Amino acid sequence: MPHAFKPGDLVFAKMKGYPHWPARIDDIADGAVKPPPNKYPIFFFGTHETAFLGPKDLFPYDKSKDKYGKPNKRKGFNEGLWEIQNNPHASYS
Ligand SMILES: CC(C)N1CCC[C@@H](CO)C1
Repeated sequence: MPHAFKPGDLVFAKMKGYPHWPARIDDIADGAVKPPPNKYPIFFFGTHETAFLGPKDLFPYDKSKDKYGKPNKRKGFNEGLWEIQNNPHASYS
């Protein structure tokens, strides 16, 4: 059975106005800004942006890749598909 989200989990993350996007739950570095209550720091592959999202917008990658893991015209998306498949746990700083 599923557990709660934890750092390192791979997802497609949904934001208003954008396709379900390859992403990971990030850790929060010591001394870094913490997310709001009940939100997770989501790092978006390809764009390398961070937003804070709750579980309703987080789809586990294994379950969802057949639906959401196809190329998209949007900036950064296809780079992000490579990242989540090929090196999802690397530093992209
Ligand atoms: C869809 C995704 C790559 N972006 C676009 C909006 C900003 C970013 C994180 O704040 C999420």
